[PDB]
Amino acid sequence: MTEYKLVVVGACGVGKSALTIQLIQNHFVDEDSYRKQVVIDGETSLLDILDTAGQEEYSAMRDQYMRTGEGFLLVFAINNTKSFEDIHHYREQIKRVKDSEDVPMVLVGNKSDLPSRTVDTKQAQDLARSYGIPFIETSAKTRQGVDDAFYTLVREIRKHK
Ligand SMILES: Nc1nc2c(ncn2[C@@H]2O[C@H](COP(=O)(O)OP(=O)(O)O)[C@@H](O)[C@H]2O)c(=O)[nH]1
Repeated sequence: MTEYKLVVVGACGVGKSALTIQLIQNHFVDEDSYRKQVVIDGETSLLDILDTAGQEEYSAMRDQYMRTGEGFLLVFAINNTKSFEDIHHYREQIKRVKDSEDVPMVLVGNKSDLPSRTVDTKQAQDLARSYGIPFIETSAKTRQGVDDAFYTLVREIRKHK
């Protein structure tokens, strides 16, 4: 059976855990590791997912997951300008550890249900275009875009392989 090791990166509080919980456990209420078998485009695969902001106690496990991670969600929140500004740092860190320029990634703008917005959709679209990766707007609360974000990433991993 095909396994995909996924890593969800981004600033603290952007909703990495919430997105992963919604995907895996199908709920939201207002664990950093998750493991579930799903079916994506008719292919069964086990998703092994780590949520990380880079500042956790288990750095050794982080570096491992970064090296073995096959695909990365780069998550910011639409109401957190700093988290959007942090994205370039995260992508640069991934490129460094993978020692590669072609790493599957998706840019995720979370908390799309909230009326406070400080990051324009255009800004995020423009950034994703520059990186050559998809941008997906999500809400862990409403489930908007959640499957699409993770499944698009899995599709990016297949394209890479
Ligand atoms: N309204 C709303 N709140 C969210 C969303 N995603 C996460 N949250 C809330 O944002 C806070 C931080 O989420 P969390 O998953 O712990 O962020 P993490 O540090 O990136 O893992 C929590 O209070 C969540 O309930 C979302 O899409 N919409």
